Amino acid sequence: MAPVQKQFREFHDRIKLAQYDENQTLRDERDAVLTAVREGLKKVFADRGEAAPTFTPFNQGSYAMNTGVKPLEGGEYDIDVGIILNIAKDDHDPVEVKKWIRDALKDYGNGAEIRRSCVTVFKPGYHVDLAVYADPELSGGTLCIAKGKENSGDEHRLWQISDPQGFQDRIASKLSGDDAAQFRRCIRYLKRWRDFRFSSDGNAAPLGIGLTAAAYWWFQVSKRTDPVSQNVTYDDRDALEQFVQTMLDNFHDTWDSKDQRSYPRLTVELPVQPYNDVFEKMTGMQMESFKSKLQALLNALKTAKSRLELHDACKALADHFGSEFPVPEK
Ligand SMILES: Nc1ccn([C@@H]2O[C@H](COP(=O)(O)OP(=O)(O)OP(=O)(O)O)[C@@H](O)[C@H]2O)c(=O)n1
Ligand SMILES: Nc1ccn([C@@H]2O[C@H](COP(=O)(O)OP(=O)(O)OP(=O)(O)O)[C@@H](O)[C@H]2O)c(=O)n1
Ligand SMILES: [Mg+2]
Ligand SMILES: [Mg+2]
Repeated sequence: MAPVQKQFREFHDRIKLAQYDENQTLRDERDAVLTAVREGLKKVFADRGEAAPTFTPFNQGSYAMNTGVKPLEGGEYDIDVGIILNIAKDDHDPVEVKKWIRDALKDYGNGAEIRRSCVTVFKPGYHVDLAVYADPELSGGTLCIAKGKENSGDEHRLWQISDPQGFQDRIASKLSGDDAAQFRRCIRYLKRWRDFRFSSDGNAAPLGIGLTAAAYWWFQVSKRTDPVSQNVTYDDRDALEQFVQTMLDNFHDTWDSKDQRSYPRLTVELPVQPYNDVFEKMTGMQMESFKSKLQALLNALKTAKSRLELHDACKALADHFGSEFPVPEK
């Protein structure tokens, strides 16, 4: 392996988090929550003199897709799980259904919170986000997620067509073998970049989902095959330079009539239902700051290439990737 490739592979080793299938801890913490949901629904529904609805859980998010990273000191693990309740969506309000889940987890961990798109339960060092779905068998074949907050109007409480497994398939299937490894490594690099240079639980923070979907559209492998030996070498720095430049190229200056100015906006559609712009909640100013840091990271990746000293090349990247990017002495 070439010098800088070695440093990127070490970085990847430091930031990577084992996926559900390879991580006893995540499964046990996930299962602790799923049990406290089953236990809690018995109490809730018996209280109401009915039988508890049942549910099928399924792994979701980066922990299901092998694109998870370790948080920086003071951050939390983000344990994503779907639950398919044995109900017909047309018999029930979506927020009422998320209320069941909230009520069931009342006393567990550090309390539960109905978010727009999940119920989140808190533990020291991690949160589980429960995406709550109706039975497609009882709901007309489509899998629909419970959207809405308690404090949200009729228009904003809906059952929306969802395809998390379709998304997981799309991320798993785009490439194979060492090509798909480089894709996953590069998604992780940008998640640590997000964590280092952006604010946690700030919309300003370009979501993992968005960088994942950007990679789906625009990631390109960077490798070389030796003409004579057929030996293959990967260039994660070059893969990241092409990918970041492509993202930057896809921003469009978008007039805002309210502010009487333009903001650069990057649109990234989910490639499965509901095909929404995953970055649609980011403001114009948050989009402006996103583009500027994306550009400074591009400028770093190019500078890294032309440095004579491994030390200076690695320092330029660590300015963007944080203190776990290895910097050898000069
Ligand atoms: N706007 C969104 C947000 C989330 N999801 C779905 O919910 C999952 C969990 O979302 P999130 O935890 O935000 O993303 P991850 O892909 O897990 O990324 P990260 O590692 O940064 O948490 C996504 O993978 C996706 O299947 C979605 O469809 N649309
Ligand atoms: N289709 C989706 C959308 C979101 N999520 C979960 O919810 C989170 C993203 O929520 P988001 O829609 O970005 O929240 P807001 O609309 O900002 O909601 P609120 O104002 O309640 O915070 C992710 O971590 C993921 O676990 C999901 O599982 N599936
Ligand atoms: Mg996640
Ligand atoms: Mg989450």
